[PDB]
Amino acid sequence: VQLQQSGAELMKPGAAVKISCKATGHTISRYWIDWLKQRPGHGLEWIGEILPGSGSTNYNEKFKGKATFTAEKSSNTAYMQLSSLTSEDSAVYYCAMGVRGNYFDYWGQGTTLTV
Amino acid sequence: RKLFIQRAKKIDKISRIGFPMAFLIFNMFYWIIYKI
Amino acid sequence: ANEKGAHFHEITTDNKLLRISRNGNVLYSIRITLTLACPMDLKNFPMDVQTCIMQLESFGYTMN
Ligand SMILES: CCCCCCCCCCCC
Ligand SMILES: CCCCCCCCC
Ligand SMILES: CCCCCCCC
Ligand SMILES: CCCCCCCC
Ligand SMILES: CCCCCCC
Repeated sequence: VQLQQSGAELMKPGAAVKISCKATGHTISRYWIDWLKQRPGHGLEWIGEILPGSGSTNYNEKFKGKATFTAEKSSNTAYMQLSSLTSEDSAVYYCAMGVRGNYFDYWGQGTTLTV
Repeated sequence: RKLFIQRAKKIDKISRIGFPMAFLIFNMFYWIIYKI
Repeated sequence: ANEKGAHFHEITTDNKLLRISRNGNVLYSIRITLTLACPMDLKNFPMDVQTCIMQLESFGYTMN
């Protein structure tokens, strides 16, 4: 199983970027896709989770409204669209995945967000 | 005429020798494929 | 997960087995007749090779 993201994104403050997690190896509507934020200085941080087939999501209380999860079965990819981009959103956004538990054993390469 | 009838003989003499061959060459080609 | 019909056996007694070791290790053997469903691929029918599966899945408990 593998998770291919998109390249880095340089977005202006106040805009909104949409990050993609291309699942090459399994149907995207099969497992829960997770999203994590790693800003330097701090540690990692769990954004939320989405099941790309049932449209179900679970956002962290700190990221409610900030991030919005979608999916597209035609391409096997789960999107995370960050709105109201600020300089605080300068971090790396991974799309992990836990198959046999709430741990994260399948990761993406990471997508840097420069704002 | 009667010479024209000879084509009516070879029209069956060719089948009598070639038609069962066309089923034998198929029979070799059928099992080689679906045995894989 | 693909049982498609199942029933315990209850002939002269419920066909259940229980064996509790001294440290708590429980054993549990029950006799079950299943009618599991396996989707068959008949692309080469008389000479096909099937693969029928059974899935022992939990229902009301998550993986924690
Ligand atoms: C002159 C006509 C010759 C007839 C040839 C018949 C060959 C048939 C072989 C293919 C059968 C499917
Ligand atoms: C005159 C002999 C005819 C043989 C035809 C063989 C056709 C093989 C498909
Ligand atoms: C009936 C004739 C069969 C010959 C081909 C056998 C190939 C396995
Ligand atoms: C001419 C006979 C062809 C047999 C192979 C068919 C494969 C789909
Ligand atoms: C003289 C040709 C005879 C063909 C017999 C094939 C079964």
